[PDB]
Amino acid sequence: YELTQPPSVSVSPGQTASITCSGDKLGDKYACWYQQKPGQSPVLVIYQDSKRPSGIPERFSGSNSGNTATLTISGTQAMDEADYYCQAWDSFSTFVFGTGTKVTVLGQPKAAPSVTLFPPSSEELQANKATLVCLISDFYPGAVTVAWKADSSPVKAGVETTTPSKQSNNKYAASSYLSLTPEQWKSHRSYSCQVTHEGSTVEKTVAPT
Amino acid sequence: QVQLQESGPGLVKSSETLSLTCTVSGGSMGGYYWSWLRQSPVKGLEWIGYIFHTGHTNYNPSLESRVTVSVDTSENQFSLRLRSVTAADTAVYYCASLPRGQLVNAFFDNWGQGTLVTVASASTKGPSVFPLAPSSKSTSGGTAALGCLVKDYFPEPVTVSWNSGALTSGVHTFPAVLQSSGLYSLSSVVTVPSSSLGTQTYICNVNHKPSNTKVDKRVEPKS
Repeated sequence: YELTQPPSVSVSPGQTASITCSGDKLGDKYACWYQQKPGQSPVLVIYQDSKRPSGIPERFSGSNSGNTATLTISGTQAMDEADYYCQAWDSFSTFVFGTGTKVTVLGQPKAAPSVTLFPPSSEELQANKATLVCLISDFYPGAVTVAWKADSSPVKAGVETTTPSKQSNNKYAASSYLSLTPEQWKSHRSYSCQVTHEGSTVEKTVAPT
Repeated sequence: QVQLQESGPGLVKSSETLSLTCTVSGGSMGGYYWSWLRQSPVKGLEWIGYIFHTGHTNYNPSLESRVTVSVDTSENQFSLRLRSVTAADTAVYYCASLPRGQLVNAFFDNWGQGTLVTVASASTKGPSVFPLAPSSKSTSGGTAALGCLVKDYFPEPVTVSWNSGALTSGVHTFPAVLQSSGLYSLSSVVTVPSSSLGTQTYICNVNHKPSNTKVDKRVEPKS
């Protein structure tokens, strides 16, 4: 039993967002909607087609006719950027959820990343391992380039880098780790982490001291 | 006034039975149906099955024959037993509530936090925490960054707090890397006024429930 929703929808702050769920029949049934933000559990926003529990703002509305159920967000604010799921049933298979819809708010000016470079901890070096930690935070959009340097030569091996994840700031965060042997770390004069965002690049550098 | 919370996250070996337990506080086991759901990519958001308080159960046709939902009214709990799991059963499991009465106008109000149940042939490994020390002195005065590195653990997740949750502003925990070894590793970093170094004690609290291991590392400046 398929409850289909558009996978993505974008609205500027103030615009009305319209998310629909489609499936047989379904007007003979009550539809309900759930909001879910990253790292959170779903939150009931609309139940029984149009009813809305206390606490949920007036701007959220719901309708249901024939093959279509519809969630409407009038005067969309930035805080309403989340995933939305329609839920109904078909007691031949009981409770079913929609495919989900990601609502985007747009705006959000470009933000330059903050870079912080941590050298291997002494207690880790004593454990015969080394790990350089490059932390990148508060940037938009989430598309960066991390390049390491041994003295002044690019490093190829030992580099692991996260895929940029949106924080609660609606800005992105990433982190790159460089794995080295202690004597490698003690060999070169300096190591560098270089983060390129759009056209601007930052380059932090650490050394054995 | 009802609040739900499922048992701690963990790893389940392939073909082993997954067992979860949701605890209800703020009411009695009556006046609600008690449901189990799960969420993941691929599977999307699906409903596993609910139980009454009488013992009456109802399962998802695709999942039943593998599902056993039980109820303990004596201790305000209800349990889920997913018999014979595989890697396709890896998801975040939620426990939720349904309003009593008719089931045609029923919905999922009141959800728990949800717990990450990972299914793999591997074994659980505790993390190794290392202090990412700040500088010693320079700023006159403003902002030094200190943190801790959670190294080589499995499976997800790892929670990180600071000073037992007393330090919240300036705190930033990063998502983990899935390393080549298949092990995870993350870093947490706080930005604090550098004048605080030497008078204020900074401790990162790293909790990894899948291995039942809590590690408090105290981060202090270099030389």
